Amino acid sequence: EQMIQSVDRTAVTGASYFTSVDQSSVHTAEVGSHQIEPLKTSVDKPGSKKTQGEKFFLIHSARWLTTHALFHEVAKLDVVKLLYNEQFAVQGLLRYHTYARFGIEIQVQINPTPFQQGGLICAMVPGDQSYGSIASLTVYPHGLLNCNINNVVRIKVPFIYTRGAYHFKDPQYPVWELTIRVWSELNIGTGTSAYTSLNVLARFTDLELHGLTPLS
Amino acid sequence: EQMIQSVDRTAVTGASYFTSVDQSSVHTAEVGSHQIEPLKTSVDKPGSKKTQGEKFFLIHSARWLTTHALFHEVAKLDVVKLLYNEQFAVQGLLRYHTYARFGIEIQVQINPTPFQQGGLICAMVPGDQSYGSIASLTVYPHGLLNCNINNVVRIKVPFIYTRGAYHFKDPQYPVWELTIRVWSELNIGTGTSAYTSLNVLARFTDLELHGLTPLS
Amino acid sequence: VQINPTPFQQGGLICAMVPGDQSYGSIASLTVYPHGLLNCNINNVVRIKVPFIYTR
Amino acid sequence: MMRNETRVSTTENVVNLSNYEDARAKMSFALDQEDWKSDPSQGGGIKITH
Amino acid sequence: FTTWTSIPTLAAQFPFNASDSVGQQIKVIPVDPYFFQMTNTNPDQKCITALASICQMFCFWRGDLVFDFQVFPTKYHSGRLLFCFVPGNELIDVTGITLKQATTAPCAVMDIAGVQSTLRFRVPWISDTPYRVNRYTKEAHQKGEYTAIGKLIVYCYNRLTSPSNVAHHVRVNVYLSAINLECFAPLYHAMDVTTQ
Amino acid sequence: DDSGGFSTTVSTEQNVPDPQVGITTMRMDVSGVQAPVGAITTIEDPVLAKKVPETFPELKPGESRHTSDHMSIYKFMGRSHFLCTFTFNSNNKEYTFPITLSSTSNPPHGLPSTLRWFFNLFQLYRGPLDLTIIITGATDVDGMAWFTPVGLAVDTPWVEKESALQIDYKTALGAVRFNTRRTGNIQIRLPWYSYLYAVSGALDGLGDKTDSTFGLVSIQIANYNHSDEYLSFSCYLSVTEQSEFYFPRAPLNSNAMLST
Amino acid sequence: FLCTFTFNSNNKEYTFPITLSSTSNPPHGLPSTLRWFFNLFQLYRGPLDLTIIITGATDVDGMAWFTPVGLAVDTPWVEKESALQIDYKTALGAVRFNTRRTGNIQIRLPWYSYLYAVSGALDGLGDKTDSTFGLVSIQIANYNHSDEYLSFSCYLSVTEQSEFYFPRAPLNSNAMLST
Repeated sequence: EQMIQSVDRTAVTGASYFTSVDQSSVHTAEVGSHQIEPLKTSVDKPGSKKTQGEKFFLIHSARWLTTHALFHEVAKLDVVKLLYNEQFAVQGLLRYHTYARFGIEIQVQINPTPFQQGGLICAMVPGDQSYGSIASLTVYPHGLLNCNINNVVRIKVPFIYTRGAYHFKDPQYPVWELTIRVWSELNIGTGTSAYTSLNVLARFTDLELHGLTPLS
Repeated sequence: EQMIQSVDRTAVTGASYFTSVDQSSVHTAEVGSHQIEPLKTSVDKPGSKKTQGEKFFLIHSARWLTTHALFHEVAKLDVVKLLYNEQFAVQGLLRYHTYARFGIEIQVQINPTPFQQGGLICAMVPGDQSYGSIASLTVYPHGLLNCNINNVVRIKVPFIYTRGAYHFKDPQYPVWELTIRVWSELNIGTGTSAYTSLNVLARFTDLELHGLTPLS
Repeated sequence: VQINPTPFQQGGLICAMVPGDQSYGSIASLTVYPHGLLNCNINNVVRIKVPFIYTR
Repeated sequence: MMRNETRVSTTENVVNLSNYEDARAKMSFALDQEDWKSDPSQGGGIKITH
Repeated sequence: FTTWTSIPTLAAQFPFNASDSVGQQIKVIPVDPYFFQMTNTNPDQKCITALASICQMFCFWRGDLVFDFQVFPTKYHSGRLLFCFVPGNELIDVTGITLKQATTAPCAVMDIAGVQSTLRFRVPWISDTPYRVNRYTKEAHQKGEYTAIGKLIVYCYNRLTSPSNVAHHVRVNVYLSAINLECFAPLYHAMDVTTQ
Repeated sequence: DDSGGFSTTVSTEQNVPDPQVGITTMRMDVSGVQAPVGAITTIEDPVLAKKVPETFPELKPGESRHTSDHMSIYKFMGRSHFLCTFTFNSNNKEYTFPITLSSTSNPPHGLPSTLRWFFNLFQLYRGPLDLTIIITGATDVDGMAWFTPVGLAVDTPWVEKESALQIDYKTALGAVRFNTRRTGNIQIRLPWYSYLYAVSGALDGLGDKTDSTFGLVSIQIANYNHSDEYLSFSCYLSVTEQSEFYFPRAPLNSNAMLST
Repeated sequence: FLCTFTFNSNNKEYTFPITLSSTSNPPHGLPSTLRWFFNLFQLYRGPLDLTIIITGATDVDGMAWFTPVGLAVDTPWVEKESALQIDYKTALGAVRFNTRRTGNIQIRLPWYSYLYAVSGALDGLGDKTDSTFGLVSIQIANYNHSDEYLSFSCYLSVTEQSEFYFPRAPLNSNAMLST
């Protein structure tokens, strides 16, 4: 009397989101094993979500002149919408998913010559540039530029929204709205250059994705 | 005598791959904290590389007839090249990176009526369909279809290549080459349908990325 | 070595002690020798100490 | 089954004269390979080596 | 031989004018230890780096390279540069990359003024083959064998704002050295000035 | 599980490398009284495919008489084989032949009879070799041979012509020196100097001209000639214990096996 | 590689010095690889390792000897008659070889010099004094019968007894010449 072992047919096999329920299956026949490389051909750490999703991106720039009056708005941009573009590396994850929950890091860079004078303001505003006073923008999380002291500010903010998550392919209303106002006017003399450039850097923090979709 | 604490200026701050070396910085001023949701608005686990990268994809199909002769090649496809396309969700990670090292899972599905007879063969071949004998394809990791026994086979293979990693935007030569041959001819009678469909499923295993590039 | 720039100017120098000869060695690689770099932004005095190198 | 193989290297059959290790002989005219002892009987003990 | 290779020597030279727009590409660098472009007239000679006169005698090379950028400003200029590294080989089409498109690649910024004046930039090893061949002995091209791991781009991230009684350009020297270097398979070959 | 999936049906390990010692030896009936469960089976199950079959009452064969085994690669291919042969015609004519593992390059330019069959049974080759040459013909001829890795400047392959490289570039790579009157044989190693991981046998496209060749041997002669006697060389290869082999492959058909 | 030369008639003595100068352009001096190597540093000290290869005719008797610097010897790089007697040659130590039997000599070279160490790159009168440390000469006999060329070659090396001092800036592209 013997006992003949047979093939396995009905089980839950496959990937996580692709459940292959089969009435007929076979044992996996594959040779070898995963060898390590003692003489490595790439000395950098391999790619993942941590090294691709959270990385500073140049999304928009402006330029600050001497002829802009008081309280003029230099740059008015949507932070979330400009990140969603093919030219950045974060497109490869957000294109195939639907909902997301995230935080925003902002970095602003300018370069004054020490012959000039003036200042700016960079405040992250949620939802709307509504009827709130321009003179009280310092209640918002902001940073003050000044041609005497410093040329780089940075802002970190949590997630403030009225729903569960953001929807990329059909947005309700923009979550964050960055704004840059002329806090004091720019004054030069004779022969001093009448402009300085501006830059805005941005990245996500704590990106969480849900519900991958097949549609492009 | 007092000691006046001041602002921090020179440090390594920012994201991992964006090192913001600044001679002037400020302490981060941001309010609130990360709250959890006791009444959740999404009951699925959030997105990551594990739920987006490794998932079965339908990449190519063919159809098996009665008029195909012996040893005819039904489908001849490149496994790696067909995965690299915008219509899948794995494009969002591979578009912004350069090198990758990976393994391949294959699933083949057919559907015979029990009035027919015949069989197929599905062998994963590395590199080339070179001068090797067709009669000895069973040395390769393969799976045998049969209209009497079973209709689903699956193959798992490790990484076999002559370099460190694969290069998407400029491939050297295709790593894997799937092939499907007519192992025995298809025979019907009168009124039995003279065809059956075929499908090929595929996904990655152990995806590792290196060296993100800015170019599209 | 001592120099004195006004802060309206810009530029730099190099002061390398060379034994024996100013032979066919490249000018672009004088930093292999014991040297010191002057700069009108940073510093105006450099100093070099060397041992005895000779064939007799 | 004897197995002894030696590769013949370069500088074959070359006479060196500079040092003593290559200037010395390989065979002798003398019978029975004999050697001579010391005899300071007529020199008065004066022997020169430097 | 590492007594020569681990010491930085001057390789390249480029100015930073005050009349460039934001996103203008200043200088491209192929990443290899074979790169050098300086020369002199009296006497007639083609200058060499210390790193190029070690690796010109080997068929293969491997390891991380260290670029050192040294600026020479006054105390009163201001502006920011953006160094970017694109992985690849010595021939791709690289000037179509816009300034926003360069942030996908690994990059770093530099502030001109301050008390520091040197940026040490360590390039990682990104390749598909373990060793990268020397090809400059040969004459024809062939797809698959190369001499580089990619190229480097120098952008203008912020403009040069300055007073009137100072100059209008800041010159930058480019050094060159290596770390964790490995070569084998000796030969003889004399290099030639890469004219970029 | 690493991927977090699920599987109940298994496709097991396939084509186990080096399964059995090829000498007929022992480690009483082998088959017998018990009813054969291995007589009937299903070949489409990879689990049930590795069961040892029996149908008839058998027993142990015994032990062979010759000591060493002839079914191991390192003792089979330890015997040398043929690679190529060529002649000279005039003075200072340099010759160059590459070692090419391509299945496309038909002989005489490529691998002949035995070595063409052997190096297409597997995918990847890695490691050094062992080269022996035999001088046949005239005497009083001075020669010099050197080795050049791939991806470097060297003369054209398979073309007997003048020398186009100086004496400094030749001797820097390391060379030998021999006279046809004294020795008549050179038994030389060949190093493994290549930037890529391992060369491969059967490829197409541009992968064949890049990833096949790993070595390149050239021979220059001097003091030839006096009154015309043919100077014929031959070249014989081998394999060494440092070398490795990877990924077994389907063998060649009858039409690929050509000869000289 | 170091050098190569031929003979033409009977009893013609030849002499070549080992010179570490950067001024003496090849063929008279260091060729391609050795010219590049011995100018990467300042001071060299210690013995060498010399191999020569006889190519060409047979049945030729030869003799080679070594002379330190600062002593009387024939003119360098000039194939001419012998000007020294047999007593002065064999006192310095010599070898003996026949071209039919061996065809190779693998010989050491001693370090016999009054000064501390020779140097690579100098000018003025320091180049003609402090560069050369050795001097090798070869005399042939029984040449000839019906004219066959007798070509020699000379190959150098380095030994573990030798030393190196004071790293130096490498040569430019124009100094690296070849044969």
